[PDB]
Amino acid sequence: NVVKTYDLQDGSKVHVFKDGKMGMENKFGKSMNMPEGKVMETRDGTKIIMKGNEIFRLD
Amino acid sequence: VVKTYDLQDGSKVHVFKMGMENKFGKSMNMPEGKVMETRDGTKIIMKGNEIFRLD
Ligand SMILES: [Cu+2]
Ligand SMILES: [Cu+2]
Ligand SMILES: [Cu+]
Repeated sequence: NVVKTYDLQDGSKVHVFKDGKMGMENKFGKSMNMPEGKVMETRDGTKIIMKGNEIFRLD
Repeated sequence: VVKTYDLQDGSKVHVFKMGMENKFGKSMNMPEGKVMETRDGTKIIMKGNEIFRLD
């Protein structure tokens, strides 16, 4: 049910699900609370930020 | 002006430096951390003087 996963530099992951929803886990894979309005760097060199329960990606 | 986002509320975002313009053409600061909808049916938000676009 995961359509996409952002692999973040600090070891955490954000899963985007088929249902529209979004989940985050730390480097150990335990669930995290998702920050809002906080820029997060991916391992493939992009930046994302979460807001209003949506993901925005650097332009 | 290198890039222009046309917004729903009638205003514009320019990247030249970055700034906004109301419907009347009056320039204004670029609102940080605030989501905005483009006439082309996408959403943007700016942070630390960078534009992020709905993924
Ligand atoms: Cu997982
Ligand atoms: Cu202009
Ligand atoms: Cu999130």
